[PDB]
Amino acid sequence: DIDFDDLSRRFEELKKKT
Amino acid sequence: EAERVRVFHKQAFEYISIALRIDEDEKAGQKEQAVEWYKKGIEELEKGIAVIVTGQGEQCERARRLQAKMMTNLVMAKDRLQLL
Ligand SMILES: [Ca+2]
Ligand SMILES: [Cl-]
Repeated sequence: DIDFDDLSRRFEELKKKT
Repeated sequence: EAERVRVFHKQAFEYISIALRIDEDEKAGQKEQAVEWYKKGIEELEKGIAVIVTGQGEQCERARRLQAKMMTNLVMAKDRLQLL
């Protein structure tokens, strides 16, 4: 069940590639 | 109150989701599109988190739980937007 915490994890994954 | 939280929550979720999809797509040249969707999502998050929810009870508690998840996401979204 995708919720905002799952979207926040997607931001974290983008940040690790910065 | 709870009804308004639910509307902002759903709209924010959709705007942030499309922004993330574009931002995650390794192809180049589309960050400008992601930026605009992030701005739309951030606006919905800010309004939704600030909705006043009064009193106790299950629906109030559920709304506040959505607001807490929105708040975590808002911090992340603003942090991403500054880099684009
Ligand atoms: Ca979850
Ligand atoms: Cl959520």
